Amino acid sequence: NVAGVTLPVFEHYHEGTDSYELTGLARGGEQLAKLKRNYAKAVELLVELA
Amino acid sequence: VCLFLNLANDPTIERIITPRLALTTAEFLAYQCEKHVLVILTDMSSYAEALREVSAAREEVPGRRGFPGYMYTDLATIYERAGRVEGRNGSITQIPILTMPNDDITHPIPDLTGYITEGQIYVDRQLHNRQIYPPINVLPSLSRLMKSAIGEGMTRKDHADVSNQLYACYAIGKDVQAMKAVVGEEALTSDDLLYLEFLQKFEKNFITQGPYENRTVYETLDIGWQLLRIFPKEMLKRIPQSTLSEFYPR
Repeated sequence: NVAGVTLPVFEHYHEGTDSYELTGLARGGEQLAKLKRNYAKAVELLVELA
Repeated sequence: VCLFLNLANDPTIERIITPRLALTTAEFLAYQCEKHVLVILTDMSSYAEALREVSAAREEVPGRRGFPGYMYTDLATIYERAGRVEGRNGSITQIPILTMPNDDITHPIPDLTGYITEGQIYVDRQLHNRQIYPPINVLPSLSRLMKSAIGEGMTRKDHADVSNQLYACYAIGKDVQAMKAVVGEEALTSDDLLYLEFLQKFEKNFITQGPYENRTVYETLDIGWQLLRIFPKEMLKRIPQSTLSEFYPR
């Protein structure tokens, strides 16, 4: 309710599902975790823009 | 206090004689004993009715709205007996009061009174409905002599500017109240909150005087300062800095 009229908005919600573990392919956990964090930020920022 | 009573049930012909008697006695007491006199006439619409009836009995051609054609001349020779004269220490001041049929501002009586007298005072029906006594509406009020009636030496230097500033503050306060009603409280700035608080405090303190509170001019300016204390000095742009450096810090 920005004004007398109402305008849809949305909220990011961390459902909390476990991330797939990457330990078999050269034990790539650290780098994949970094990419996961980067896109975790991107998701929230694009929800705000949305 | 010299009082002239003419009740409703009295004969109608006497209703046109009393103003002349009152004005003659006032002229006597003013220009013969060197007194200052304030004369008041009330319900001049009844005088207009009496003049209409005596004209109708005279069997003369009616005028606009049946009033006599010479009504303007008669009301002129009534009102004007007032003012000051050189060579005398005395004055007179006429405060007519009249009713407006159906709140019709374009009615002949107030119109022809406009072309003689000076300024206009109003009373707002809504403010009466809000239980605020005495409800004098400041917004439409006017005065042509206010430019020179007040000034330096005769009073303090802070009368006209204070009035202009308070007028501006009340106007913007009513406007901000309207805008709050339109949009909502969430959209107000800090200055808008100050404007609303000033409007409420003004309508609670200044206009509301009660029947017996005898505020002098000095106390009135002081209470105006008390209301203006709500705002920061910066928003008070209608008061020159020359007096803000003297009056705001008190």
